[PDB]
Amino acid sequence: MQDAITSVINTYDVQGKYFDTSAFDKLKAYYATGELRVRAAGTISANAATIIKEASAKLFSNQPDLVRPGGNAYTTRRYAACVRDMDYFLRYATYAMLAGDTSILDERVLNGLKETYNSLGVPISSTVQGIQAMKEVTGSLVGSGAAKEMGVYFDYLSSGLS
Amino acid sequence: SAITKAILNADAEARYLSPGEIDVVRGYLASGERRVRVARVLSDNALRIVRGAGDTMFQKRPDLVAPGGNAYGEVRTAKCLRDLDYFLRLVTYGVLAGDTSPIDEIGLIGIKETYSLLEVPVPGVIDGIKAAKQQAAALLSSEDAAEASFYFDYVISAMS
Amino acid sequence: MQPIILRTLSARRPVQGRPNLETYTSEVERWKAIAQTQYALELAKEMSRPALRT
Ligand SMILES: CCC1=C(C)/C(=C/C2=NC(=C\c3[nH]c(/C=C4\NC(=O)[C@H](C)[C@H]4CC)c(C)c3CCC(=O)O)/C(CCC(=O)O)=C2C)NC1=O
Ligand SMILES: CCC1=C(C)/C(=C/C2=NC(=C\c3[nH]c(/C=C4\NC(=O)[C@H](C)[C@H]4CC)c(C)c3CCC(=O)O)/C(CCC(=O)O)=C2C)NC1=O
Repeated sequence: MQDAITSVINTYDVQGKYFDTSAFDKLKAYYATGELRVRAAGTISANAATIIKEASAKLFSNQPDLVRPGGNAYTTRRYAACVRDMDYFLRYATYAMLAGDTSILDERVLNGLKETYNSLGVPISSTVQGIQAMKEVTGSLVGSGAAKEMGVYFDYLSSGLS
Repeated sequence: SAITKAILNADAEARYLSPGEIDVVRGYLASGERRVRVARVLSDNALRIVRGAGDTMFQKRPDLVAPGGNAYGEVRTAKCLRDLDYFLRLVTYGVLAGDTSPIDEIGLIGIKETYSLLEVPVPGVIDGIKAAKQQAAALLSSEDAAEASFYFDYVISAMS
Repeated sequence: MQPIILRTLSARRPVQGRPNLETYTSEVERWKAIAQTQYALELAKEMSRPALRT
């Protein structure tokens, strides 16, 4: 995967150039945001279970037919698969927020996920709604600046599945 | 410990410590003074932290010590407060080592099935641990409180 | 009590309502477009890099 630093290194290495002023500006920007990212990642890891509980509660309240008979999240096994999926989405969004880069979502999450969901009969719009619910809860817990940071990766996941 | 993790990573690849790993070890050895300060403050104040956390836990959840509660009676309340003291000691160990390896080895691995077979309410334990976190933050400075709260929150999240 | 003291003087502002801001909104949208161009240029620079040279 790539972080902001590795993205800059990749650009300058493929171009064959040493770091210029603009590269140093980009690296300063990532270093400046590093403290905020570490704080937000710690807050999320401290609160991951609660975020999943609130997000799945809001998703299954908005769409009660998911966890009733006939719904894709009706059985203990399919409910468990659902909340596990939400947990992985949260963890990888937290990773991508630390890295300052959405590449890990491309390498570890999105590729082939739409097909798997279509093949299993998982509702994809409902999954996007669950990801949005996690976004709302996480933004509540992390604060305004960290919320604006995490929203980028949540929306990346949402648009990738949409 | 942090040094243990760096060395295990270097040994997994059959190589010497890398500049990043040497930097990690140097950062831990620099933070040692602050770590010893936080651990000392939590160690000398264990009695009051556990007493206050137990008081506020039992006030938040009186049914735990009510008849038919998991901690009803003198022996079971004693074991409950002993568990809270255990977790405070583990938080001090984690603060000293710089990772959660002592916490995981001594107290966390196997706690979930232990409390499941004992039918101990994990939310009650988490209430006591959060209470201990606030008691500790009261005795610590803001940065010391944050450092302690890292390992407190690790314990809570492992319970939950 | 016989000094003339004035209590309820009318205000400077007129009684009318708020004038509409459509022209101001248009100019603000122009500023937004200008600001979006300067970030879209960087991301476009990213789009035109080769495919598999990481
Ligand atoms: C067939 C497999 C299957 C099961 C079993 C199942 C149960 C289930 N119970 C739920 C809520 C609940 N379930 C309970 C039941 C508990 N409360 C008390 O503590 C009792 C000890 C205990 C019942 C004997 C309660 C109180 C709620 C409401 C919780 C809430 O409001 O969020 C929910 C969340 C959404 C909903 O209301 O339907 C599910 C999915 N779903 C399934 O697909
Ligand atoms: C140093 C690592 C370590 C830990 C962490 C540990 C926890 C632990 N607590 C136990 C009992 C217990 N633990 C509790 C604590 C509960 N009471 C309330 O409900 C609260 C929710 C909660 C505490 C906040 C209680 C009441 C018992 C007695 C339960 C019984 O015997 O039925 C037991 C079973 C053996 C015994 O009776 O001593 C273990 C293993 N033991 C260890 O060696």
